[PDB]
Amino acid sequence: TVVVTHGEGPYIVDVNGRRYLDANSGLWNMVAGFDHKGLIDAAKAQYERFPGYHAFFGRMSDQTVMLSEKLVEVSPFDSGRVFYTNSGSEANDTMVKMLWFLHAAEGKPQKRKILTRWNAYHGVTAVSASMTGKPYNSVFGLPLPGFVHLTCPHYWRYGEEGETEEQFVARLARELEETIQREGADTIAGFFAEPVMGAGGVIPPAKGYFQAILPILRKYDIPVISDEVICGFGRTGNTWGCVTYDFTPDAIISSKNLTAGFFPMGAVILGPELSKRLETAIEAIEEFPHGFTASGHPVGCAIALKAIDVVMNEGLAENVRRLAPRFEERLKHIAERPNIGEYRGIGFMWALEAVKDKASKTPFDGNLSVSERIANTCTDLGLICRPLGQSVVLCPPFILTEAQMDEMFDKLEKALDKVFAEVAA
Amino acid sequence: TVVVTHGEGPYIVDVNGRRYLDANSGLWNMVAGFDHKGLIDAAKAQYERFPGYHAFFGRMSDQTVMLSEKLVEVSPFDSGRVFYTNSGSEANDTMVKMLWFLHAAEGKPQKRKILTRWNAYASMTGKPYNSVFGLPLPGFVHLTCPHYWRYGEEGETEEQFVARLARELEETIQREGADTIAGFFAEPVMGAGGVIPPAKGYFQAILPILRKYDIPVISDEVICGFGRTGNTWGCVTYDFTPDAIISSKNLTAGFFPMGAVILGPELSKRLETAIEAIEEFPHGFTASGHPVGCAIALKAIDVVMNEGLAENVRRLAPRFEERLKHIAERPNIGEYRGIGFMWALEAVKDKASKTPFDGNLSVSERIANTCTDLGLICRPLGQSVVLCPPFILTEAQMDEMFDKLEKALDKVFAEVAAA
Repeated sequence: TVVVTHGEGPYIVDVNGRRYLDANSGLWNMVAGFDHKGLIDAAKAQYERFPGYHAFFGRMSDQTVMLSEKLVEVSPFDSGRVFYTNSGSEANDTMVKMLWFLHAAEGKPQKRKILTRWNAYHGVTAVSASMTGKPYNSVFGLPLPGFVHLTCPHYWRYGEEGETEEQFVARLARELEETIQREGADTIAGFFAEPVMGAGGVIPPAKGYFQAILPILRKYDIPVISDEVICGFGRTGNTWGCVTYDFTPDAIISSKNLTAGFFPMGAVILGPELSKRLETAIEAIEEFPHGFTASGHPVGCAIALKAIDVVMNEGLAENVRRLAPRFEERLKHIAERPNIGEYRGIGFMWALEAVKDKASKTPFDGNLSVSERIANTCTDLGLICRPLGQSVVLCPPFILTEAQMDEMFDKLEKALDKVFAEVAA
Repeated sequence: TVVVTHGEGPYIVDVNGRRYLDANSGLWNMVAGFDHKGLIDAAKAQYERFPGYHAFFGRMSDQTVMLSEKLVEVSPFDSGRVFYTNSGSEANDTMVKMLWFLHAAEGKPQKRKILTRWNAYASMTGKPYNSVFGLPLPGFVHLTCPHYWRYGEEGETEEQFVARLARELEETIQREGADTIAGFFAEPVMGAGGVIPPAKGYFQAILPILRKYDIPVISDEVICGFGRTGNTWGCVTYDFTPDAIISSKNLTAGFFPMGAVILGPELSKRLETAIEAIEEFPHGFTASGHPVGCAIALKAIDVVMNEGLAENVRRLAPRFEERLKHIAERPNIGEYRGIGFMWALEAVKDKASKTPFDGNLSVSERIANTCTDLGLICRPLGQSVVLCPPFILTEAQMDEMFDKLEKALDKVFAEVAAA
C-alpha cells in the first residue's frame, strides 16, 4: 500500500515524504543508508569506465583483481584466493561444489555430505535451500539427500529441563561426534555455519559452541566454512562473525554488506589450506574445473571496494562498536516486559522474542500473528522491522545516530505497548 | 594473464594497452559492447536516484511492474507472470523448484525428474571431478543431444536421426514413468554444450510427444534470449511454444545481474490455483525484481529490439556462415555449426573418422591462446572454439575476427602437425 521511490540516510521515504526508520537496512544490506553519495558516485564511475565483464581463468577486470587483494587483506587469512558470484545463495552452492570437486580430485569422491544446523539460512537455490534448516522447504521436497542438519545452538529454545548452557554445548558436541561416526568422516565434504544465524531469527550460538565443535571437525578433516552473508563487514562488532566467536574458518562466504546493498554480488574467500589444495588438485589433473563459470561483475567489485573503505575507514564499523552497548541496554529494559521472552544478538543485529507466558516460554498461538502485529504497528509509527517466527528483528544501518537509535526504540516500545494491550484483551 | 580495464564497442583493452576483439561478448551477455552510451547513461541515472528497495516494505517499484509487462509483451505468451532472480542460473533453479512445488501441491510429490540433454565433455572409468560443476540437480534424466554430425549413425539420414531421438524420448518416458517426470528443459540451441543447433525438425518431432504427457516444456533462453539466434527467442526461431521461459543475460546486456522466469498462461494459473489450494506461498519466489536491474533491462530490451542490434544479427549472419563454411574446408575442422550470431568450429585430427586430437594436446585451448596473442578473444569448449560476438559487430570487425582466427588455426595446426 505505501509508495516508495527512494530513501534518505537510514530512512525509507514515501511519496508524501513520511520517513520510516528502516531497521531492516533494505534487505539486511544497506549499511550505509539508501543515498550514500560516495557509494553512488563509485557505482556511476565504474559504469562510465567499464560497465560489464566476466572473469575467466587468466582473464579478468582490474576491479576483480583489486577487490580480491582487499578481501584477503581484511579476511582473517594471511593469504588465500577469491572468486565471485551474483549472490549469497550462489556463493554457498559454488563453495559446496568446489568441495565436491576438491575431495573427488583427492580420491575421495564419496566425501559429499554437508553439515549445517536447523534454523540456518544459506539461500534459495536447491543446494543452498537444502543447507537451509526451515520447515517451509518441505513444500519443495527439500532438503536434497546428503544435507545433514545438526541441532540449532539456541540455548533458550533448545536446552532441556535443568540443562545448563555448558551441558547443552557438551550435548551438541556429542551429537556432532556421533553424527560424524554414524555417517562416516570420509563421506562428509564440509560444515557451514553463520556465526550468528540471521534469517533463522538472529541467534547467537550458546557460549563456547564454536570452541567445542571446531576441534571435532578438525580431528575428522571436515572443512569449516563461515557463512558471513549477514555477519560480514562489521555487523557483530568485528569485521567477521567468525572473529567475534574466535574460530578460524577454512573459507568465508560473503554478500549484502560487501556492496553496502548497492549491487548484487557474492564472494568466497578461500583461506591458505583450501587454496593450496585446490591449486595442487588443478595442477595434478592438468585442467581447469569443468563447468566452473562463477563470476561477479566489475561494477559490483568497484562498489564493494568503496563499501569496504566506507565501513572500515569512514567510521561505520566503529559506530557499531560504540553504539552496541546502548543498543543492548535498551533491549534489556524492553525484555523486562512479561510478554518478552528474551532479547538476543550482538553488535547491530538483535531480536526480541514475544511470549504469552514468560516462565514457561510459551508462545502466543500462531493465529494471533503477534510478530506481524508488532511489525505492522511499527510501520504505522514510522519504523520498519522484520517479523520472524514469534520474534521481531532490528538490523539497522551502521550510520544510525544516537538520536535515531532513541527514535527507533521509542517507536518500538509504543508499538509493543499497543499490541500487547490489544492481544491481552 | 590478462587484466582488463575498459572497452570500446566490441573491443576490450588491458592494463598494458593491448586491445582485443572480444568475440565472446564477455560471456555471451555484453550484446551492445563495452561502451554503449545510452545504456551507461541509463545505469548511472538509476544510481543517481537509487530506489528505496526493500525486502518487504512498500509497493513494487514502477520499473519492476513495467519490466514484467514488457517481458510478457515480448514473450510468445499472450499473458503470464514473471519472477526475478540474480542470474540465469538461479532462474533455472527457481523454475525447477516451482515445478516441484506445483506437482506436489497437485498431489504428485514423486513428479520431480527433469528431462534434459546435458552431458560431460579406454583403459579408464572416468574422473568424478570433471562433471561436478555442470551436473544438473538430482533426478535429472538424460536425453541424447540432437547433434547430428556427432551422434548420427553411419549412413543414417538427419530425418532418421530425429525419428531415433523421438523413439528415445518415448522409451525414456515409459521407463521412468510420466508420473515421476516434472518437466523438460531445453536450450533451443545448446550453449555450454558447444553451440549445438538441433537436428532439422527436432522440436517438431519431440514436442507432440511431450504434449501427450503433461510434462511442462521450459525453453531455456538464457543465451538465445533477445536475438542471438536471429529472432527474439530461440523458441521462435525453431517454431515452438513453451510453457515457460528462463531468461538472464542479454536481458540487461550484461550491465546488471538479473534473471527472470516468465510463466505462460497455463503454468501461471496452476501456480495460482495451487498457491490457494495448499494455502502456502512458495518461499523465495518473487515478482519484485531489483529496480535498478529492471530499469536497465527496459533500456537494454529497447536498444536490442528497436535500435537495430537484433536486426544487425539477422543482416550479418549469412556472411558469418559463408566464412565459417570456407574455414571448414580445412582438414582439421570437422564441422562448423551455429545460427545468427552463435557459432562453433570443431577441431579433428582425422576428418573422415571424426577422430579428435588427444585430450592432452589441448587443441582448443591452444587455438584460443593463439587468438589472444593476435588480439582476438574466443572461447574453447571441448574440442571446439566458439564465437558469440556483440550484436554491434560491423562487417569490418567480423572480417577482422576471422582473419585473426584463421592465422591462429594456421599456426596451431602446423605446430600440432610437426609435434
